Amino acid sequence: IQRTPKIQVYSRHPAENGKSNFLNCYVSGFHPSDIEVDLLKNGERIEKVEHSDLSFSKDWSFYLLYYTEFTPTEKDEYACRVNHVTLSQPKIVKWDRDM
Amino acid sequence: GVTQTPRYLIKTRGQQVTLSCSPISGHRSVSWYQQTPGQGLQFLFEYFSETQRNKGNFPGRFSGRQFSNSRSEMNVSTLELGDSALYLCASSLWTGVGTEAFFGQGTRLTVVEDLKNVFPPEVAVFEPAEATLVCLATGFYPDHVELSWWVNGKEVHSGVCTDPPLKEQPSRYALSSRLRVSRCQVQFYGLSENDEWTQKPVTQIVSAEA
Amino acid sequence: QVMQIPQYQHVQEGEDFTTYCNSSTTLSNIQWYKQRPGGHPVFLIQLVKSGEVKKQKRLTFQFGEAKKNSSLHITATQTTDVGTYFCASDREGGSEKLVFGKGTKLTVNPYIPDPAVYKSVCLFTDFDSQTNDVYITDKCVLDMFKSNSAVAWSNANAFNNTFFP
Amino acid sequence: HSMRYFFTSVSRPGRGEPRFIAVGYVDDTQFVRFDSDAASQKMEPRAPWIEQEGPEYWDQETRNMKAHSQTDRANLGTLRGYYNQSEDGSHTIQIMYGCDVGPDGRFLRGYRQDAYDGKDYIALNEDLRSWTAADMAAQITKRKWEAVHAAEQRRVYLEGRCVDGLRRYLENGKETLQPPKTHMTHHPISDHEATLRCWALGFYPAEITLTWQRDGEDQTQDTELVETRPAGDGTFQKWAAVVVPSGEEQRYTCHVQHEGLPKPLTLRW
Amino acid sequence: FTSDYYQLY
Repeated sequence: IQRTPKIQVYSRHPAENGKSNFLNCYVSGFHPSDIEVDLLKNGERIEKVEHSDLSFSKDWSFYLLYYTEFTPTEKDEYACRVNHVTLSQPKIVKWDRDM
Repeated sequence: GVTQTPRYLIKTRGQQVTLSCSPISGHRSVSWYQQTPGQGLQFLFEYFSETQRNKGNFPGRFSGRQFSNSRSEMNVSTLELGDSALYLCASSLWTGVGTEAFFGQGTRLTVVEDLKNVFPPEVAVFEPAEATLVCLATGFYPDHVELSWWVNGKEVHSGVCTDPPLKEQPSRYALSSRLRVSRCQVQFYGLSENDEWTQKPVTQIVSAEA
Repeated sequence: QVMQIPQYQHVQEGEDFTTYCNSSTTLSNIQWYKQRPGGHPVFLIQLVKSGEVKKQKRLTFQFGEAKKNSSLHITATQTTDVGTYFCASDREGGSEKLVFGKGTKLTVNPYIPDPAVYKSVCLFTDFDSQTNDVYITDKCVLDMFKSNSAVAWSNANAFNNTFFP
Repeated sequence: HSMRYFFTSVSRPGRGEPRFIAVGYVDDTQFVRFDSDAASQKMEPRAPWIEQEGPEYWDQETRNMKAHSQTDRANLGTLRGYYNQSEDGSHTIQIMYGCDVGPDGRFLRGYRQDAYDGKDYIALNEDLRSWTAADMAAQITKRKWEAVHAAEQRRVYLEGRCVDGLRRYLENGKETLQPPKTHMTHHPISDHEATLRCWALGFYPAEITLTWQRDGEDQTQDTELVETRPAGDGTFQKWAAVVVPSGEEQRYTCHVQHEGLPKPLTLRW
Repeated sequence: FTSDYYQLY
């Protein structure tokens, strides 16, 4: 069966300017795992997106964590894109500092 | 249902010696075992899908491989006197724990000191006086006999007494068998056509009529 | 590492070939191999950890209803039962696939006996079950059942170490 | 404490051999990873306390889940036969087995659950003597695994080798395997409504509970709760928000329930 | 510590 994910993009810590951090795009709740996840700096795909290791939950819904080193700044805007079989189109999710 | 060849290969020291195992149809795991009487069943190495998954405690001269059809072969290079063992193939339907590891008929390898030490067995069926018949296979080396006493062309097993054999000079062997009624045939699976002869103790199907 | 305690067990054709297979590191399965003399270890049955006992033919397998234990029992042993019965243990966590017990060489005695000792041949035949240059052959049985024929020969008394025609 | 082994076996219709991403999760911490598409084709360590294990252990594990990879290949073939599905589909066999222990290290409860294409194919019950099922293919697997007593051998693994390795990891991970920050941040929403977000960080394990209580009354309305999101280094993250009118910041609080907290903290920003 | 047992579907 095919199930849509519950994409969550966030950070390890509250967004603070001038210090190291990681975009945690915890891609979870999806199946099958044939997923393609990108984290977007101002709409630009990245290649420093070494993910977590693919594992599922009790309900068999896989979860992934794609994390990228960065520095939070107010000027640039960070996002995460996901491409699943259920998803007819890419679902970019904006990285909200508050949320 | 594991078919394993050769049965009684007798290549001398050194040599290469290739032993072939065909696991039961569908068994994708093959385990290799050496039955030295002094150490029992010793794990050589196990093959599962063309890969050495489990390896025993043996030198690098003990090497094997597995084919696409899950059939496995092993090679024993630079043989010394201590390798004259019944090499065994254990075919598991799947690798790892929890699978019935069936066993092949075995390869009774013998590392003879030199090819001349291999002799065919002198044979003598003896008359019943009593009605016991004695087929003394005499002066053969090694103990690769499959004497089964075809009285009229068929196996009997009514009386065999294939001695589980005595050594002439404790080292040529000699075997005795017994059969009772109200001819014999001793199979010395000896040298092969590959083995050269400098003096030939090939595999002889040697009998004695009574 | 499995410990098959009865390294060798010479019994008679009566009974009692318990070959308890002591072990630690609880065994996922035990398996049992009846290595006929001069032959390969024939697979008898694998005793998965269901506990209980299994009754293949007249033999009685027993896998301990607990961790790290096993056993086997022929009950009424016979001549065809002669062989080195082998343990095994896949034992999840072992690099070696099957760790084998050192075997249990089972030999039986027919319970037949008029001893008589007969190039030429000298044949010690039809002697008692307890009757434990010149070459002498170890006693062997004829499961026809008269059994216990021994051969001596060289180039009539023969076995200096009973009927002598 | 528990040790989870999650196995993913997404097949590929002609794109190569089935991917066998396999992971090890003792408690809520991943420590071993197997990737069938990895260059090393080895057991890459994923915890600082598992890198100390011997090369014999690593070879044993890598041979074991190479065998599990081929096992999942064969299982994919058998299931594709069972479900009568075409080879052109990318089918998934996701397998999880594990064992629970108490604080004393004694085995509590074993898990072995199997899912094909998302649906729960077959699982091991609490007794560890029999299996569950979902469809006729699960019935065939039931018959096969009860004819060879696969449940007994699996239970042996779980209450033997599983718990042995688990407790060994416990002596390996006293400092890591065994405390939310709860910032309580606020962001304006409207002149008449607002949302309060208490920001719990770096808590292990993931058995957190946030309720958003107001000194006696329970609220589940407008209390949207996100899933347990890990931070990346083995911990997890959690937060919740409530739709409330502005100016009543002191009236709403969230209660934190974590194993690592001596007392449940409550903030009233 | 990983299951050496592989039961087939």
